[PDB]
Amino acid sequence: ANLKKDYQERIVPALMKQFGYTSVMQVPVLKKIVINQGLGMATGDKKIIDVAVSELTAITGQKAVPTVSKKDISNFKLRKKMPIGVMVTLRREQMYEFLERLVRIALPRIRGIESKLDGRGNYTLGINEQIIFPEILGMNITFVTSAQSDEEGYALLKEFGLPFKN
RNA sequence: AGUUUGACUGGGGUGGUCGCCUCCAAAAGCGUAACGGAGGCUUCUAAAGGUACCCUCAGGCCGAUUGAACCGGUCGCA
Ligand SMILES: [Mg+2]
Ligand SMILES: [Mg+2]
Ligand SMILES: [Mg+2]
Ligand SMILES: [Mg+2]
Repeated sequence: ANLKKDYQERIVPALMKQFGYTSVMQVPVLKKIVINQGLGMATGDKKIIDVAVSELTAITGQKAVPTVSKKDISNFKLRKKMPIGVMVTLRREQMYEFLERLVRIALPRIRGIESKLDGRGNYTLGINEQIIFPEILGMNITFVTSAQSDEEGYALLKEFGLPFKN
């Protein structure tokens, strides 16, 4: 509930002013922050799948699950049964507290960030180091917004404090 | 010493075949031949059985660390 007040009390009263909606339901609202990482190396050494679960739980605070394969590709020794991914889907306040742990301490501990979305307004971040966080083989981060285009998504994105670029 | 030592077959022998399943030949009911054209079987599951409740693939595109694998979105009667 750190950026929650900053969004409803403060950030919302400015988005309607600029884009000029006739209501308050047209303004973008990120609804979840999905985190994921690929463990193709575990196809031959699967002891590093449990360790990923333990690490992917200390960061967000909520338990994660393995992701099972879905294809039959020999070039990755892949048959449709192996656990090769770990995902966590933060939502509501759980992503709100997590977001503040990242904009202030994660980007600061980097050794800023690209500006390119999928086109529907969902910025996704792949950081190649897991020790960028406090609790800690990178991991994907995706903020699924309620926006329509990149224009609406960007305004929600920069208001939070994402370092972005230019 | 008494006997046995298959049949089909564009002559016989050599080769191939011999029971069962699916398609075409088959002429819009059923059936229907060729040493006509194609493939399979001689199993499997203690759940891959029963029921209640629930769910939806393949592929392409855009985004994204190691990346046709993982995640987000969306076009998708399959
Ligand atoms: Mg006699
Ligand atoms: Mg004869
Ligand atoms: Mg008929
Ligand atoms: Mg007839």
